[PDB]
Amino acid sequence: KYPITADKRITEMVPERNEQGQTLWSKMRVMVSPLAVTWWNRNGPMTSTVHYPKVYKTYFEKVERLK
Amino acid sequence: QVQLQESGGGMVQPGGSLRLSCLASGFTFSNYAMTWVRQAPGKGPEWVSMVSNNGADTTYTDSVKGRFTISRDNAKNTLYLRMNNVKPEDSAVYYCAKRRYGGIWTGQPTDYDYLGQGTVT
Amino acid sequence: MDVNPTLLFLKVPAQNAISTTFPYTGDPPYSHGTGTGYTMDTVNRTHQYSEKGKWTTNTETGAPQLNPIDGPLPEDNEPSGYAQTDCVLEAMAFLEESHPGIFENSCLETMEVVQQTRVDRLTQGRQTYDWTLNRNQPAATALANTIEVFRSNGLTANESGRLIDFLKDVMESMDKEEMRVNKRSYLIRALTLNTMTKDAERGKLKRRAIATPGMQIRGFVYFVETLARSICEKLEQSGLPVGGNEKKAKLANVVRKMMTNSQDTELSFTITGDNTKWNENQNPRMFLAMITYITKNQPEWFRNVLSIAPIMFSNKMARLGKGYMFESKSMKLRTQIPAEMLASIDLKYFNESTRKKIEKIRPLLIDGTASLSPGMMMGMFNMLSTVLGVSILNLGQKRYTKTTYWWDGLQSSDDFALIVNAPNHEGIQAGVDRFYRTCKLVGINMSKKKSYINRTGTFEFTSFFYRYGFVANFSMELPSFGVSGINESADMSIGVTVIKNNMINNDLGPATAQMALQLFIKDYRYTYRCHRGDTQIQTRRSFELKKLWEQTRSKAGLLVSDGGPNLYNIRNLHIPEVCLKWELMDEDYQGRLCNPLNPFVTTHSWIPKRN
Amino acid sequence: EITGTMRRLADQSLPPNFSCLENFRAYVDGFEPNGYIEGKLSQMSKEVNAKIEPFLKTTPRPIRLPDGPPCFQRSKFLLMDALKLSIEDPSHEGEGIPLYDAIKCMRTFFGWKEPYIVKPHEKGINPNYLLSWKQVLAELQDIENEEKIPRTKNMKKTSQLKWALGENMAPEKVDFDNCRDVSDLKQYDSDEPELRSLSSWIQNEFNKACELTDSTWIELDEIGEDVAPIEYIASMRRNYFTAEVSHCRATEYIMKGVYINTALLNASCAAMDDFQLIPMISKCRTKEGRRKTNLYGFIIKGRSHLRNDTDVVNFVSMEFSLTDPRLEPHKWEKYCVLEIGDMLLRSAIGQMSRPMFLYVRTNGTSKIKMKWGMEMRRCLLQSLQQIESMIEAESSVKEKDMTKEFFENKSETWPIGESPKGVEDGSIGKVCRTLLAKSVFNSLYASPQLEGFSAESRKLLLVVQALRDNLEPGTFDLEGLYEAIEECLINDPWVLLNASWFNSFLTHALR
Amino acid sequence: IKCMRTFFGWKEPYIVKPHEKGINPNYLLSWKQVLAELQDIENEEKIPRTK
RNA sequence: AGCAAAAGCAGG
Repeated sequence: KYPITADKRITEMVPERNEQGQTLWSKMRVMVSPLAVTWWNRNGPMTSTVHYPKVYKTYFEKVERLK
Repeated sequence: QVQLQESGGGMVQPGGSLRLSCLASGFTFSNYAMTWVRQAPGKGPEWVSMVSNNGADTTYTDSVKGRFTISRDNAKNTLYLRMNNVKPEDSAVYYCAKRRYGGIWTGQPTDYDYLGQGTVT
Repeated sequence: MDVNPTLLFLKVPAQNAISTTFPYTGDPPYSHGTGTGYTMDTVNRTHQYSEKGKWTTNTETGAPQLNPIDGPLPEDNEPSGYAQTDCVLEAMAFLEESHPGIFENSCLETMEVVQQTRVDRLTQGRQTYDWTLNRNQPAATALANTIEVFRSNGLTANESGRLIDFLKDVMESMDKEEMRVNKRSYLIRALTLNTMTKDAERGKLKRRAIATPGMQIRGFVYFVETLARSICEKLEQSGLPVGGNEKKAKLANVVRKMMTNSQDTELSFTITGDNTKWNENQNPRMFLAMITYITKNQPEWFRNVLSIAPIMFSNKMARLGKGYMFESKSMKLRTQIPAEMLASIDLKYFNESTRKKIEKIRPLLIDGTASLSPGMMMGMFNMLSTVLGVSILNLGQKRYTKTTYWWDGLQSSDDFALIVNAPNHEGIQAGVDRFYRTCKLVGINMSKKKSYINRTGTFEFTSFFYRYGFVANFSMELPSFGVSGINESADMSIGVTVIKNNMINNDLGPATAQMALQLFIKDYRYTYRCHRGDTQIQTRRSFELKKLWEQTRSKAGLLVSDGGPNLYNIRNLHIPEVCLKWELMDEDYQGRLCNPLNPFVTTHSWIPKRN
Repeated sequence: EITGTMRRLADQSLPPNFSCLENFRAYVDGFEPNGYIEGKLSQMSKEVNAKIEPFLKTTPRPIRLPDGPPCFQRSKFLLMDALKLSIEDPSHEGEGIPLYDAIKCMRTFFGWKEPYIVKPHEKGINPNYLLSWKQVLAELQDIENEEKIPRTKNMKKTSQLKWALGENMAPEKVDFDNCRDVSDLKQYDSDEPELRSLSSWIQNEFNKACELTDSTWIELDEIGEDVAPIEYIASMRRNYFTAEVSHCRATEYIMKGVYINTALLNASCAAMDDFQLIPMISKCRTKEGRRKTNLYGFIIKGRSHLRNDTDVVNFVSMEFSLTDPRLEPHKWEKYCVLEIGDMLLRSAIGQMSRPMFLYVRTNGTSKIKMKWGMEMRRCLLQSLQQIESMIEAESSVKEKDMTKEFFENKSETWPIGESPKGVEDGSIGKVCRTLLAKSVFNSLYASPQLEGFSAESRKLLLVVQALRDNLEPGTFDLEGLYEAIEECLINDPWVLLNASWFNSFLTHALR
Repeated sequence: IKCMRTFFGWKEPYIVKPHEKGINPNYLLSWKQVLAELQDIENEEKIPRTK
């Protein structure tokens, strides 16, 4: 377990265990679990910013050529 | 013209099996995805399964996983559904329908065409 | 009842069903044992090929070097690397006469590239031979090694950043008598070339023993191969630098150009095959002569800095490898014997075939490493050899064969495909015997065993089999179709990009490529455990997937590593995944994804803990 | 910045006629062609010339297979005679550490007689392998009944297993000076091995291995929808393909091999110093039920420290068997067959009650062969690639471009069978199966003999197609092809059978 | 464990009934300890028969 | 004993 590595900053945002109790991160930075990711994507800050298509909007243009 | 005539249904005993067939004619079959949608007497319909054009992307309801197996044969332009371990609550009238688009997930499960028949156990 | 796939191969056309004779769907055999025996046999074979040629010892080396050129004409059809430089020069002369201005233009391209080039490019190689540890090592460590030893030396070109000054100062300190290594030992150590048995040689029984060069010669071969790439790009008969479907069309185009039979009162055959002993019967002397002729009327310094490669080809002392591992039968004990002492040991512990090989080579051993230069180094991507051999095909312009019959075609590094014409079987036999003779007079040996000949329409070349108009190809086998092993964000991307490259370049049909993507996503999920949300399979993770999968608003619009479906197919492979999903996703998920608050930066991306 | 010493080396590198770099450069720069080539040609011996010949219809003699002892099997797991103790369709949420699924399946079967050997090995020591199997059964019952459920079990060191893997068989590295005094030493017994003769057993194994098993053996998921044309053509081709392939026994061997090799590589990279038990376990979905974990056979992995990937790892393998030995004792000179009593098979009438024997052979594979046996899904894919290449060729020669023209029609168009005084024809189904199984055996009996044969049979068959279509082919030296083929036919049965197939092909084609 | 593994639908624990005596949060954290202990033993230990 | 081959493993 614990394939993923990441900083200590994540420790504040999310718990050490989920509802079932299986762990997201543990110390010997902290090792983080892949479950930790899928916990972010269920509950996390929602923000309607469109800055990240700064350059990712390029690929949409290539798809408009297809469809 | 587009018509969907289904068959293979009948009476069975609880915990058995059934093989529902649906023959479609009048349109380009290999292009559109297909759906099984059932309706129990008294309750509005509920979608049973959605199957792709390739027959590779399949999706079932949250209460029928492991018991059902949906498939299709493009030669005779036909749709097969294998129901195993029939629970008493699956006792409803089953419906074969042809999706609006060729997709499965694009849009919520709703159809725009006709229907055949369905048996009850 | 008995069964056979050979009879489906009976009826079916051979070239279309040829892949059935492509059994490479399993691990290649490899060489468990030290290649040194195969090396000794290769050296024995090439020195036997040039035994008529005289040799004289090189100064400061102690080593016999054989010069086959200006040797006699061969006696027997058995191959032998005997050639005459005049043939080479008149060949290149007819070439430039045929293709005017091509030489000077490629030369100017070489000038501008050497002026613009930089040392930073060469270090991105694989297993250049280092001289300190006396073992093949990576190229970055190699560059660090040479620049630090040069910092110790009196030269200062590693600080310059340019490259030709770097090669020049390599040469200057290479002429030094001490570094902690004397001049003779150092010149034997710089010219040394690891033996390093071939691995993955598909389609043989015994092993070729590909030997590899070091970094110091690598830049010289880089420059001359850049010239070769330019001149072959401006050529129409090369096969190596031309590639992909353009190469596929070039094959068909040359057979078009020569198969058109105006006044077809003459029968026509079109050879294919494989020129055996390509890396043996050739020679660097012919290469140096070619080089001198190619850069006519140019800056003298360029002439020199591009002639330096064939000369150090012309004297090279490759190693032999590890050695052997003798063993006691009764007492049952074994040891490795480094062959550096092989020029001292008795000739009784060994095997008899091995023994006779040793006595053949034991004279030819100086510092233990075998010396030889009648023959090319095994397995280099030279392609100036194609520039050579294609001139032969150019001789069969009817102006210059000066007879009724005439040849033409194309020729990559080992394969070759002539196309001839003559009024009868007798005339074609006459002209092809003339060609085979000529091709030997330049020191190129067309084998008579594993080659053949036929009417036009069907001919092999470089495995791009060409039946009448069909151009099936089996150049390289499909590789792996498995994850790259980095992260759920880019592994998928890497796999799709690899699939796209191998369908666009090679002949991965889409019918197999969808299935390849299918196996790939299966492996992706089974590795990262992350099957579909709407499933019934269990694992560690599946809790959160079955949680988020209902948590969503748009269900199919999800990335695959978290419960999502794979909307890829052969239409939309170059694009990434989240571009295809983005506006099919709701702002909660999309906002959770692209956010600098993630430690992940692309939130699926990350670094795994080292192990 | 030549420094002259390079001019020295250069002037020494040149041909003998010219002694300097500068005279060479002046000669070349001042060079012109004067028709030297014709003087060279006329000067030459006429002996040195490549003479064509008519590669006539009656010329190519039947390639003579080598003669010697009978060919013997070397597969890492037997192929036709094996059987599988089912699990009877467990649930869908219950994962299983594989030992417990195996144990459950071994627990299912009763019919264990006392072990007594049925085949004399003729070498080694048969009783020791008997007692090895005994240790296995005892260890398994003892761990599971009365310990804290260990996920993975490694056996106990004994005379039996330690003999059958030879942890003492290693000699030790030493310096040269201390042993040069000894005269017993030899470089190595590096020589050709014993010849072998073709026999009938491998043909039977292949025939069984092309045949349809009953189950499905492989699933396949969904992919993005299909809009463009080429997408639909790819979809239909792959669907036809996988549906035809899935009911193979070749695909059974495929998943079996993949799981076996993955398990072994996991173990060896993760565990070296310990004799491990592993099952030959494979996951198969029943056509009409649930997922089924079949137990083919146990494994006793031998210790594995892989300083290089090329290195061999040795082990012992136990795969159950119904069919008796001594019907084909040539097929194995290597097995060590035990008796393990009866299994009560049920036929349409009565009950068979045939005995049960076990083939506790030993072996050793590799790291590399394990990797390439893990990647046999590629081999399946490669069979698809070949079929698609055939069909694209038929689409280029005929613009119909019709996959459906061949994939499903009832049309006898493909011969793969040779019968007494007959040739059988089959459909694309049998042929896709056969091409697959050929590639699988290529993946199992991969050996340089095969690659040599492949190149040489390829060239000669190409020449024979050139002949049969009246394309006036020629070959300069032919007995070279024949002797090199005979060189590559050393011992491998699969090679040998491809050669007998080549032979009968020559005969029935008549070229 | 297999049956508890079957069910999904676990929200965060917050008490719904005031005990009016004792300490409700402590029983909440007891239940938390239970779930955590069960997942932790079964995922990453040598399968103890009784915990 | 075995693997597999014109040389190596069978632990360092």
